[PDB]
Amino acid sequence: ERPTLPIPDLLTTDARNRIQLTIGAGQSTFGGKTATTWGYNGNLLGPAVKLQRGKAVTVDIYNQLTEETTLHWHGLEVPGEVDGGPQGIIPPGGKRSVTLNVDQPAATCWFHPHQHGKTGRQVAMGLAGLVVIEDDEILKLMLPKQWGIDDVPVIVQDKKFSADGQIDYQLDVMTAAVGWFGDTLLTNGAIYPQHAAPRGWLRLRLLNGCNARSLNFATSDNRPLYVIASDGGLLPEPVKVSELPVLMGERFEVLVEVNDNKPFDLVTLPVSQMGMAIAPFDKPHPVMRIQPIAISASGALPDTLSSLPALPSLEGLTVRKLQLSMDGGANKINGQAFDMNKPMFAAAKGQYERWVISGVGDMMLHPFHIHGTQFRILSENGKPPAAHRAGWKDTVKVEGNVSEVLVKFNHDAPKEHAYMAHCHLLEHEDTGMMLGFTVGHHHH
Ligand SMILES: [Cu+2]
Ligand SMILES: [Cu+2]
Repeated sequence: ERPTLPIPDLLTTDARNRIQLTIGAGQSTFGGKTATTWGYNGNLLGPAVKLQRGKAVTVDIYNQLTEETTLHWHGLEVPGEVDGGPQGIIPPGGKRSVTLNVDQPAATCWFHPHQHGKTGRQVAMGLAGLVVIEDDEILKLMLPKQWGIDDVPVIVQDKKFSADGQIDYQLDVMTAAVGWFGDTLLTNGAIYPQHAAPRGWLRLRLLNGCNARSLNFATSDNRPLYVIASDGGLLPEPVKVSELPVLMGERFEVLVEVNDNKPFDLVTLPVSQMGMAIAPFDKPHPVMRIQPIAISASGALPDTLSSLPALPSLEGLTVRKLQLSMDGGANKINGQAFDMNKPMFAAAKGQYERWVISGVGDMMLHPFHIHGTQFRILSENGKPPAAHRAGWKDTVKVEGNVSEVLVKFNHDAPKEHAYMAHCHLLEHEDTGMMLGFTVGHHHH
């Protein structure tokens, strides 16, 4: 029998308003073969940290790895000080406590290491967790909300394992250029698991947690997916799609119908991306089996989900140009491999800016991620974004063309705890396709 889909623990504050995350190495089993793996509160992956908008919490982070790491909250609008980029080193055995004061809409964000030059490796070893942000608005909506029953996180990741069963990761020249990818697909750490889903609506919180592999979700019998949310939260209304491309580090929440008899698979369809159509990803590849069950179901598909603000006039907005490049081993932005002691520029706090990110000059896929914000895509690789990508995003496709995003940073980031903007193809990031920027002013 297929293993059941592991469900990350939905982790809330304790009585002292704290959350403990312990980073550790342990063992996992894949295809009957044990492997050393890393996890948060466990041997692999991590919990779903549940936060409420407007309610500050403290997170105590205990690094019990023998090596240093950082803990970055991907998609969270937080000050640079708690952003957990490459300057937020947690030494081995170290502890760091951060205050998260969430001030953004309900969304599924995530967290992962951001160690300079080792982000790819540390994610590959198993470290990743989720952040479930709720607010008053979403809780009014009657969406499926039984965690691990009809509201299910789906963290999809490939890994490359050596013949000894261990995770095989080396940042060699090939891996640096094309990315780290493998022939084994995991769904919350499990190979082709099954999920028992109540008849009615099933909500999947999809995260592409791969280092380098882009995905394209569909169902085996071509029943539609109704996209209800993107990286930064709810769409205004559901967007019905037959397939759903998801770039590295992107989240989408979809609703899918479950009718009593027919089990079906969520699958990923072959993508046009260097390395990624190699077997077994040359064909539609199962991600997980949905098995209908006859237990109580908590939700439906609302006709309207939220509001999206109108895009503002662009006149007078600061424009920033970011040129991605790959000059062999050296991956760069504006002709510079990432320099931790030199932020490329100082962004304004609380002001819309237009950032123009170009991948002209190479044909590789660069999902470009900007810390400290949820932005609106104005142009995605030469076209206005698709309906389901037109809301709140922290990632924009850059692939041989030019993208334009409308960003606003609500929180300070000084030069000592700067925000990152980078390609989220982790091997590019680690080999220099990243820049630091500050937001606001600062005086100590
Ligand atoms: Cu991030
Ligand atoms: Cu890239």
